[PDB]
Amino acid sequence: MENFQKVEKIGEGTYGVVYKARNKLTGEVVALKKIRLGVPSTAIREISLLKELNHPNIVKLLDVIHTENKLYLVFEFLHQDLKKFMDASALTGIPLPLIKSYLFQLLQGLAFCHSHRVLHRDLKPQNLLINTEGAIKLADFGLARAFGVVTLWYRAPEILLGCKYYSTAVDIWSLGCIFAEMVTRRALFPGDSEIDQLFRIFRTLGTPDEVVWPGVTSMPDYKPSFPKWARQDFSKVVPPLDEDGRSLLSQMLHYDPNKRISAKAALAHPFFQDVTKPVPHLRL
Ligand SMILES: C[C@@H](O)[C@@H](C)Oc1nc(Nc2ccc([S@](=N)(=O)C3CC3)cc2)ncc1C(F)(F)F
Repeated sequence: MENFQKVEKIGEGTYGVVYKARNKLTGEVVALKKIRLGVPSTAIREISLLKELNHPNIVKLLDVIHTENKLYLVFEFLHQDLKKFMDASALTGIPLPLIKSYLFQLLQGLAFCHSHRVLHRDLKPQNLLINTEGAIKLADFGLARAFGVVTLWYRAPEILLGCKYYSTAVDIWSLGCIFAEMVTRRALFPGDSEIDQLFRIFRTLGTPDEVVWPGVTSMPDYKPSFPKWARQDFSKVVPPLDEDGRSLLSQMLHYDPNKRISAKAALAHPFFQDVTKPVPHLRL
């Protein structure tokens, strides 16, 4: 930490504060994450795992600094998060080819994490990072299980209904909501509490039953008393997404995590037949 000059705070989350910083020796510009708390021996090994987990679409973890009984993670710096890019692109929308590129690339990262049994668990526009060359990368995970107002908007229903051992399918759910948001320019499920989140999901997708989701009615926080809403058609939920986009989105948004599409199969969905890598117009 002596080795870095902080340039500016660029974020804050569950696990710490993030600064853009410069290596005082070598002039490298990095993102420096100070982990909020001795460090436990099992976060140390979980972090060692992450350092090896490298992929073009995963933010690179450069160095792990466990000194004076604090933890710092030194990451490559990316110049913009997708939340800011979405906000900046609100008048016209992000062009479809660019949405499709990003969704393709994020599935590719997720496919890689998931083959390694690593889950993100908290995907959101603020955790997705872009560059001037047209890449997008997932950031700020492995953190979730390594260590043990929060946004709920991208939370899978199994998590809101009290499932303790959830699967990679929670990340596909999240990425689904995000896809929809890029296309409509509105948040799909903008909840402000756990039950508001769950009921906004229930009014759009319909209240889940044993028919759409076997097991649902015995989950910890399921209540027979939940209201009964009817599902809406995706034609109403995500115009102007074409039928291929909607076909894919419905598969990412299946109630039953085991029916929900995997990242690897999503990469083969007909939606990505004509995928290309456009260059975004970034104002930095
Ligand atoms: C994942 C999450 O924590 C962001 C803050 O983290 C990271 N962020 C970046 N770059 C970054 C750059 C610009 C912006 S900005 N808000 O669009 C603009 C100043 C307003 C945001 C983030 N680079 C690496 C990381 C990471 F640490 F994850 F490696």
